[PDB]
Amino acid sequence: AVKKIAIFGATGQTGLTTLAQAVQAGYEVTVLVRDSSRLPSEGPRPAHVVVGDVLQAADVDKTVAGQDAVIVLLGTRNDLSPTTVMSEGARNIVAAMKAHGVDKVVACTSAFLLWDPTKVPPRLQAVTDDHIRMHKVLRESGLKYVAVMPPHIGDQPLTGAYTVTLDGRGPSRVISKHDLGHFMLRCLTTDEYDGHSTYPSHQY
Ligand SMILES: NC(=O)c1ccc[n+]([C@@H]2O[C@H](COP(=O)([O-])OP(=O)(O)OC[C@H]3O[C@@H](n4cnc5c(N)ncnc54)[C@H](OP(=O)(O)O)[C@@H]3O)[C@@H](O)[C@H]2O)c1
Ligand SMILES: O=C(O)c1ccc(-c2nc(-c3ccccc3Cl)c3sccn23)cc1
Repeated sequence: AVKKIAIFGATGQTGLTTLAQAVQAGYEVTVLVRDSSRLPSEGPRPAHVVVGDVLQAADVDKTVAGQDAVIVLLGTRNDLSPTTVMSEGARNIVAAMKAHGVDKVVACTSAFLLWDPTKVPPRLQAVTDDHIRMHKVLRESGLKYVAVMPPHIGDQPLTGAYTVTLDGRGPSRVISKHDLGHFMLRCLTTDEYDGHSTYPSHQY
C-alpha cells in the first residue's frame, strides 16, 4: 500500500485540506512549500517539510526522494496571467520521480481540458494553456498518472458522496475543495483510474 507521499501545492486552497485529510488517514506526508509560514501551526501537520520552489529541480528532487506516490495541487492562486509554473514544475516532478523510481502521480488540472475549446472563457485561457502543457508532460511521462480534472472548486463541506466521471464531463459543475482533496487521496488506494481523466462533481 501507499504510505509515504509528497504533496505539491499543500498550502493552497485544495492542498491545505488534502494535507489535513492525508495526515488524518495515517500517511507520512512530505510537502514542498515556498514559505513554511503558510503551513498550519496546529492540527494535522506534515511529517516532513521542504522549503523551496517547484521551479528548482534540486528542491523537487529532495521532496520526491523516498516517496511511494505524489499528489500535485499546484496553481496560481488568483493570478490569471500567462504562466509556465505548473508545466515546468511538472517537468521537474516527472524527472525526480523517474530518478527515484516513484511511479504514481495524481495531478489536478481542470475540466476545461474536457471542454469544446470554443467554450472555454477567454479570461481563464492563459491558466488553461499551462494546464494543457502540464497534462501533456504527465501523459507523456509513462508514469502511472491519474489526471484529475475538476470543475469549479467550492468551499462546501466534505461529503465523500461525489460522483466520479471517467474520460468526460460529469453532471455537476462544482466540487468542494474538501471532496476534491478526498478524491486525490482515494486515487492513492486504487489503480483503477490510472491513465484516465477523472471529473469529480457533486450537488451540495
Ligand atoms: N478555482 C477553481 O474553481 C478551479 C477549477 C478547476 C481547476 N482549478 C485548478 O485546480 C488547481 C488547484 O487549485 P487550488 O485553488 O487548490 O490551488 P491554489 O489555491 O491556487 O494554490 C496553489 C498552490 O501552488 C503552490 N505553488 C505555486 N507556485 C509554486 C512554486 N513555484 N513552487 C512551489 N509551490 C508553488 C502555492 O504555494 P504558495 O502558498 O507559496 O502560493 C499553492 O500551494 C489549480 O491548478 C487551479 O488552476 C481550479
Ligand atoms: O468546468 C467548469 O465549470 C469549470 C472549470 C474550471 C474553472 C476555473 N476557475 C478558475 C479560476 C477562477 C477565478 C479565480 C481563480 C481561478 Cl484558478 C480557473 S483557472 C483554470 C480553470 N479555472 C471554472 C469552471
